[PDB]
Amino acid sequence: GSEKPYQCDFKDCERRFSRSDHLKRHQRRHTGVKPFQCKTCQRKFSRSDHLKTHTRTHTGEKPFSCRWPSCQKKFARSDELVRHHNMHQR
DNA sequence: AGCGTGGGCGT
DNA sequence: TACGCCCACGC
Ligand SMILES: [Ca+2]
Ligand SMILES: [Zn+2]
Ligand SMILES: [Zn+2]
Ligand SMILES: [Zn+2]
Repeated sequence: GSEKPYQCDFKDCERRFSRSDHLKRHQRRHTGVKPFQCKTCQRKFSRSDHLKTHTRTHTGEKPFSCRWPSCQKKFARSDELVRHHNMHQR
């Protein structure tokens, strides 16, 4: 039970948000607006944070390293590493 | 497996 | 406002 006065008025959408920007971000799912552009491949994206991880597909940057002993696996995204770590154990 | 992308939060 | 982090789901 929170204060989320920013309601999405799109048809049949009953989502609400705590700050105006989070609502505007969500609304791009309805409109398909993609304000951000990768300058390497020209692809456009709805979100700068998703643009940022996309660009690691060009640079090869892999900031997330497996902690398992003798494993040298690295990943671009933290969720990729979570999935890998779940694999060592089961 | 690698990564688009939606929603939850943050400084 | 800018600019994310993490998680989850779905190809
Ligand atoms: Ca509504
Ligand atoms: Zn909506
Ligand atoms: Zn690109
Ligand atoms: Zn590993």
